[PDB]
Amino acid sequence: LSTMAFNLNGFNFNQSVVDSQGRVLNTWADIINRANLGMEVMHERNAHNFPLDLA
Amino acid sequence: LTPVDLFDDRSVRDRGFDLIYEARDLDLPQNVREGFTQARASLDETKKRVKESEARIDADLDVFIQKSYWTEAREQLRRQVGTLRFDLNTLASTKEKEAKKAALGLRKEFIQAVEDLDFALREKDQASAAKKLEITKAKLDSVLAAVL
Amino acid sequence: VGWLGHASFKDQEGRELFVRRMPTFFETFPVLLLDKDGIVRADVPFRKAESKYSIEQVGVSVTFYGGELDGLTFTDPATVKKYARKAQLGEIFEFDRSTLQSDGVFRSSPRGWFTFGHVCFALLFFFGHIWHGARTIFRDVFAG
Amino acid sequence: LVDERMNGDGTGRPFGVNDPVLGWVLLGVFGTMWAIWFIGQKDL
Amino acid sequence: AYGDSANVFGKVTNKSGFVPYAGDGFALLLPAKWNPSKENDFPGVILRYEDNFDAVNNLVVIAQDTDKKAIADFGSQDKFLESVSYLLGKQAYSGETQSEGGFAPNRVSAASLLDVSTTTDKKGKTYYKYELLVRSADGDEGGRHQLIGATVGSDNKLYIIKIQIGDKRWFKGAKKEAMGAFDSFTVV
Amino acid sequence: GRDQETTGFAWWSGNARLINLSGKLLGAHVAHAGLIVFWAGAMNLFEVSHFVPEKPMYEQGLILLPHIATLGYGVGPGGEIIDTFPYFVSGVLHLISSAVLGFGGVYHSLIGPETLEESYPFFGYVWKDKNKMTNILGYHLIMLGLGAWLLVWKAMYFGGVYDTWAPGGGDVRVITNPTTNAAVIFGYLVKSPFGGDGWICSVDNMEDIIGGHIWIGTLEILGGIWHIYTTPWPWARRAFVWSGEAYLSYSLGAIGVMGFIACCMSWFNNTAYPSEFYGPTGPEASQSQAFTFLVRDQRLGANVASAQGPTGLGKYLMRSPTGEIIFGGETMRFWDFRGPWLEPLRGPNGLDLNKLKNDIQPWQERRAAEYMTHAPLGSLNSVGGVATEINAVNFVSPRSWLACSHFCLGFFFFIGHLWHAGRARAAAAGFEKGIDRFDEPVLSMRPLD
Amino acid sequence: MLTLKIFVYTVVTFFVCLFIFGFLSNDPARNPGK
Amino acid sequence: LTFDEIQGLTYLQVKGSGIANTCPVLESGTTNLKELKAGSYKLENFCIEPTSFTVKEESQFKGGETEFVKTKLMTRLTYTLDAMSGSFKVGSDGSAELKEDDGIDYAATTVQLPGGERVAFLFTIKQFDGKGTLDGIKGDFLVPSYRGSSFLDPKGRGGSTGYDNAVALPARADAEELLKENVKITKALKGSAVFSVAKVDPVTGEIAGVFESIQPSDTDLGAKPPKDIKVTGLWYAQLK
Amino acid sequence: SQIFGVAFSNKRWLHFFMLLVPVTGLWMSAIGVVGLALNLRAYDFVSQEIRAAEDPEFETFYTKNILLNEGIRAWMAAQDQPHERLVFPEEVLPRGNAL
Ligand code: CLA
Ligand code: CLA
Ligand SMILES: CC(C)=CCC/C(C)=C/CC/C(C)=C/CC/C(C)=C/CC/C(C)=C/CC/C(C)=C/CC/C(C)=C/CC/C(C)=C/CC/C(C)=C/CC1=CC(=O)C(C)=C(C)C1=O
Ligand SMILES: CCCCCCCCCCCCCCCC(=O)OC[C@H](COP(=O)(O)OC[C@@H](O)CO)OC(=O)CCCCCCCCCCCCCCC
Ligand SMILES: CC1=C(/C=C/C(C)=C/C=C/C(C)=C/C=C/C=C(C)/C=C/C=C(C)/C=C/C2=C(C)CCCC2(C)C)C(C)(C)CCC1
Ligand SMILES: CC1=C(/C=C/C(C)=C/C=C/C(C)=C/C=C/C=C(C)/C=C/C=C(C)/C=C/C2=C(C)CCCC2(C)C)C(C)(C)CCC1
Ligand SMILES: [Cl-]
Ligand SMILES: [Cl-]
Repeated sequence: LSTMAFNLNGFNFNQSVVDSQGRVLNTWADIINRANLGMEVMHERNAHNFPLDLA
Repeated sequence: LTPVDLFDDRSVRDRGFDLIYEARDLDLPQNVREGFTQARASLDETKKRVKESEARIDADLDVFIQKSYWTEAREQLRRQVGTLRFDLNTLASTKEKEAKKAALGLRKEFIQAVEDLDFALREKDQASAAKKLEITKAKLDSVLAAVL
Repeated sequence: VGWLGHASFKDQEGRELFVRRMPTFFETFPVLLLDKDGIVRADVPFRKAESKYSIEQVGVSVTFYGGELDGLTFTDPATVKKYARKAQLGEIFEFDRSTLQSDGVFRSSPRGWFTFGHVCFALLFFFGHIWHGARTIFRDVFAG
Repeated sequence: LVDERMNGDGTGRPFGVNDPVLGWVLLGVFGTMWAIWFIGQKDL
Repeated sequence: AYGDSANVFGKVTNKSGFVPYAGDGFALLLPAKWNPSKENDFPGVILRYEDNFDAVNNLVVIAQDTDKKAIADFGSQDKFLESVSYLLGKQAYSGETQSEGGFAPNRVSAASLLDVSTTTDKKGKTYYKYELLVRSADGDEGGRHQLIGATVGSDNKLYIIKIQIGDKRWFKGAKKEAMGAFDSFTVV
Repeated sequence: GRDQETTGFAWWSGNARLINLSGKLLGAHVAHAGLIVFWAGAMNLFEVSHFVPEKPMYEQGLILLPHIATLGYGVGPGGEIIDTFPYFVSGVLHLISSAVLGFGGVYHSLIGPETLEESYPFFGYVWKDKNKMTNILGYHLIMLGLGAWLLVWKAMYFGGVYDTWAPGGGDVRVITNPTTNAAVIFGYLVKSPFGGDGWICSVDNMEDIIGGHIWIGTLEILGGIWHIYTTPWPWARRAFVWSGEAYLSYSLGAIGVMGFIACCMSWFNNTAYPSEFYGPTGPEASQSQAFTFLVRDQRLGANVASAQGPTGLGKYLMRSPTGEIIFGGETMRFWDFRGPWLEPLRGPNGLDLNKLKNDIQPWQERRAAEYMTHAPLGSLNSVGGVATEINAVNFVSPRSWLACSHFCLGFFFFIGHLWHAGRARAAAAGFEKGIDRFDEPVLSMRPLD
Repeated sequence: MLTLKIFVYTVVTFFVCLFIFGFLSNDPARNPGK
Repeated sequence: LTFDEIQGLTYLQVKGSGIANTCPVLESGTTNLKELKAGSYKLENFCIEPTSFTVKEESQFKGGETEFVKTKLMTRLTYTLDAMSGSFKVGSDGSAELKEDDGIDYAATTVQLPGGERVAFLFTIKQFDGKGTLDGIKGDFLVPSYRGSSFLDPKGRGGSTGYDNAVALPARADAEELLKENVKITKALKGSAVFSVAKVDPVTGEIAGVFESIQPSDTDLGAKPPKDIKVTGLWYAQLK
Repeated sequence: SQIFGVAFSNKRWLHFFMLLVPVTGLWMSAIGVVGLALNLRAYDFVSQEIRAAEDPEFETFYTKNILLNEGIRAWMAAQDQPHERLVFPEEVLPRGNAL
């Protein structure tokens, strides 16, 4: 938790599996990412004036 | 139901609107992203910027020192004058052997003067800042004579 | 109280639009109107800064056949969106939530309650079988 | 202004002493305690 | 059960990052990661692709039968842009408001043209091209880049390609994909 | 070697069998130093080999080179890396030096005598011999003081450290007027650790840094002479445990705190850790983003001054609780951030919209844009990105690595302090092994309830 | 509200002093036996 | 602290002091205003520091007249309009026009009135067009919605971006709750402000005086009725 | 007894408690999962839901968590549930300011 407090997030394997031509083969990790996006776009509905949540 | 209004802002790109995007293009070399390569390539543009810094150091700054506006004076240094050191270096690089060496020497003597004046502003010493600024002006003029 | 009647949602083009019904797994489901082909042609956009399927721009009108609103046509964006939200919950019926002062939230049927209670009892009784059965098998050790 | 505040937040004041009393009380309390500890058990 | 040996110690199939696509009288190199989309946002949509994650990054190829045999026949590029403004979208919000910074009264969305061009293919047909950044009061994605290019095919049909990229992704590499596909777009 | 039957310590506690072996203990410590120097040299040469001049050091995941760069080596105006050979010299020097230390440790661990007191009395030492212990501390205290003065010398002589706040652009500057005012030098020590004060992490001027090292350097050397010519006083002897494990516990606790302070320094400080080499700080990245959009929108035609946001607290600019004008948005938390690229636009009262409206220099923009993209946010597999991001960028802020690593190191060493300190106190009492089984104190205590 | 600050500052100092001077009170000798 | 005195202090010296939330004082100059040359002048460095925030409120009695009541600010400072540029002119007579153009013309402020009631209001003089004499330059100013259309409520319902319906209660998603749902009215209101020039410094071209303005309070996007907020304070500007 | 105020005095009871706590907890959670199977869940408190709807300003961490759940469902249903074949136009998806 302390390391993640310094922005050291956990393993990120989003779009890690790619086919021959380059099409992205989604995985369980990608599905977890889909949920993470939902929580992110909702948290602090009016507390973000810029896209990146660097804070 | 209203159509989204459209505005012709093509002029923004002319006024360095892509500076941020270029600086954020990791594909570009770091020097290109920082604009270092561009400036080193544009000698006339660099020389112009140098003269702009000279004006700020000469026909300016003294005002704040007179009214003890230290914050503004110290911010007067750096800002546009921020690239002065890089600019003087590339102009001196244009010189060769002794010419370049002598020019670099003048650049160093001037850089030292600007730091002395800045420390005077830090100690908020108007008398020291005044005299120090005059010394800095002479130093810059000498470096300008060589680099230009 | 009664049935308002079938709600027919049609775009300005005249294409019949079908309101996607709310899946049971979803407590709240976004309102979407799709053509027979299955292509979303209209919806209530969460962001209206530059919508491309807004009920207004699509110009969707709801006409009720049969029921209380039989022959009633609605073009008011608000009115159409209101019926669209009901349509996604299935047939639109009139409800008196005053006599019982309903809270506006759905409840489970006796069917669901019976299943929940008996499944719970069953799972617990499993522990009962293991406990009493273990005592019978290890009566000598449990003896005391 | 509309109200009155210490205006000490964000200022790096030693031990948050924005008034001489604060500084004096801290040293006084410690001195009394030291005297008690030394008198009860001599240090050296 | 084709006995294809695994590509152990083999060579990558495609690393270009773009997969060549061919349509009805139009051809372009779609971004490899982008997946097919099934949403007809506008009338005459022929090809519709979207990024694997952010749907804001999408590409639409609209083909409309037009009597004019030249994109110039439509008029000045500015005039044509006005006629194709529908792509930018429409503000459904109608509430009167003046608490939106950087936006005119009662306006919650603003599109800014930042570039216009008329490229020509080897065949010779010209291509009315426009680059615009649409901003919203919510400021989602820090703005949506809009690359719009149009031309009339030999089939006397107007072909329009509109690529949208969220500013966030735009300055994070997505621009390279968008530019590649936009330049790849060719109408016969 | 040694066996548990003769020491009572198992293999998992073998190094504890060297507590009374001064000679062997020397070899162990000397050898460990060889390992430290080895990594310093090996990793440095590895970084130099894996370094590329087309990218900033932070993008190349380099941690050692930034340190040498800050010392003002192979760097130029704007932090641009002129040459890397100086870095190569450092790696070579450390690597060869590690060999010498390694040989000494091996010798003092094999051929060298297990004890020294019997032969070399000066080196010979016995825990509890406070006089000797204090003398040993003195010698090392003087060494550290000399090291700090070496840095001070490099600052005012033999070139200068890189100054990110240098006038007319950031570059190496020879400190000529180091702060010696005690109030300023010790002010940081009494500063609150909370926001704004930032305790000693607030140091933003190299003059104070060099001046502070001047103070610590002298005090340490003087303290060493004091401990060399003084013995612990009665109060100290009656309030401290005199044993090797106790002495180690004291060092473990101290070094643990130092680790936590270093983590915060790397995460907040931008002066001692130039953002040019170490990358932008968390607050710096946030402020950079606000500046990037503020500039872009203003050019498009937006009045950032009167731009009310959705909450009505200002979309681009607002007022700090104190009153200073600050960037709007969630970055309000980082309103106390100070960077060489934003200071020029600031004034007595927060930011100066005048500078923001006109006088904004291109570099002030380019730098902010680069920092915004290279924010400290990252993943363990080094997939650069705020979060919920695709695997496209391969970058993790070096600041994040140092902050996370040293924090964890500090935590463990603090736990080590608790373990060694408690065991040392119990050992002195005599109940470290356990209860007597015949003199159980509880059995003699009141029956309580 | 300075009175509140003065009070808190004194209260804190007092307790902190008890802790420091208390451990200075030959705490190591508090061992049950030796 | 005069303007020059503030300029002398560094940002760090000012940081934490709170002086940044205070308008400069025209200690120099003359109380007389006649010296003020007649003409148009840039109203640069125009600052408005609210001395007090009073809210009109009916008297204790149920029919008690609604008088302004004293209140306690809950938002640490952050309420002083500053860095505002505009156009100010003066005729040979008392004729004086004060027109605000841009700058930090707005400042959200949440104050608690007696009885533990927090009344939030956006202190602002946006689009002020005062046209009275040198003193009492009466004028009207815009009062934009405290919250923007994008602003989402706890339920998520909002103007440009929002559910618009009570998604929580599906059966009651659309009903009398209309006042709170699908309303989110962000229409701007108007307020009256009066400015008076106490002193004029002709040599330094600086003017300072008192300001008085009564503006509506937050309407919660139409959810609640607005409340009159009488804000009185001092104003400083440099005519250059 | 002095540090925590209470302490076990029977080794048997201590170990019996060590095995009872974990087993009891797992069985409790199992009953909860049984309810979720039938969708009988404690999703939200109607009392606060009604208050939040009638009083827009009223807000609690409970209401905030409700909004998060709304995003998770809308921003994963398309893929997590491919059988539903749900194509949500980006405009219909719930997104907060910026982000
Ligand atoms: C920094 C790591 C480190 C260091 C410096 C030491 C050092 C030492 N340990 Mg030790 N130990 C360690 C880690 C370490 N240990 C760990 C992790 C464990 C747990 C497994 C142990 C468990 C342990 C036990 C149980 C014992 C020691 C003992 C000793 C001492 C003598 C070793 C011995 O008797 O035979 C020496 C060992 C060898 C000769 C085998 C090879 C070792 C050589 C010296 C290493 C050289 C490698 C390097 C490449 C050589 C460079 C040459 C140069 C020209 C380049 C010695 C001072 C012994 C002791 O003195 O107890 C009182 C003892 O009994 N250790
Ligand atoms: C310079 C610091 C230092 C020193 C000199 C010592 C010295 C000693 N410790 Mg110790 N310790 C320390 C720090 C230190 N410790 C810290 C920070 C912690 C907290 C984690 C501990 C926790 C600890 C425990 C719990 C114990 C000791 C014990 C001992 C004694 C037995 C030595 C031994 O185990 O034999 C040989 C050496 C080993 C067996 C070590 C094996 C190698 C380890 C286990 C592998 C770890 C690799 C690690 C994951 C790499 C990453 C490290 C870092 C980046 C996180 C010995 C005198 C033992 C004792 O009885 O005390 C008297 C014991 O029980 N220590
Ligand atoms: C204004 C106010 C008051 C505000 C507060 C509001 C607030 C925070 C409200 C929350 C209230 C609250 C507590 C809510 C939690 C509700 C909840 C989750 C209930 C669960 C109930 C339940 C039956 C759960 C099933 C699982 C279960 C059985 C768990 C039991 C957990 C449990 C009690 C474990 C032990 C906890 C504990 C502290 C143990 C101490 C043991 C002990 C005394 C050690 C001493 C000891 C140890 C030895 O080894 C030896 C040898 C000896 C000799 C010895 O003695
Ligand atoms: C600094 C001190 C910190 C204080 C924390 C509070 C202490 C809690 C003590 C209450 C124990 C209650 C049982 C008494 C009955 C009792 O004395 O127990 C009896 C038992 C003693 O063992 P015996 O030998 O009596 O065993 C015989 C048994 O089989 C029954 O006869 O002690 C324990 O079980 C210790 C475990 C207590 C677990 C502590 C509870 C932890 C949380 C409690 C709930 C928290 C709610 C918070 C809400 C705000
Ligand atoms: C005692 C003991 C131990 C161990 C210890 C140790 C740790 C030792 C070490 C020691 C050491 C510490 C060693 C090291 C060595 C090193 C060296 C000897 C180096 C060399 C170098 C060289 C030879 C060169 C190189 C180069 C250069 C620099 C330049 C470039 C190139 C190159 C890289 C090639 C143990 C644990 C087992 C336990 C038991 C006992
Ligand atoms: C370089 C520099 C500087 C300076 C710094 C310094 C000056 C530092 C020091 C610091 C310090 C100053 C340290 C010390 C520490 C010590 C301590 C903190 C103490 C402790 C104590 C103890 C640990 C004890 C305890 C106890 C008691 C009393 C009771 C009984 C028991 C016992 C004894 C245990 C500056 C700032 C400019 C910044 C830049 C750089
Ligand atoms: Cl939230
Ligand atoms: Cl933000």
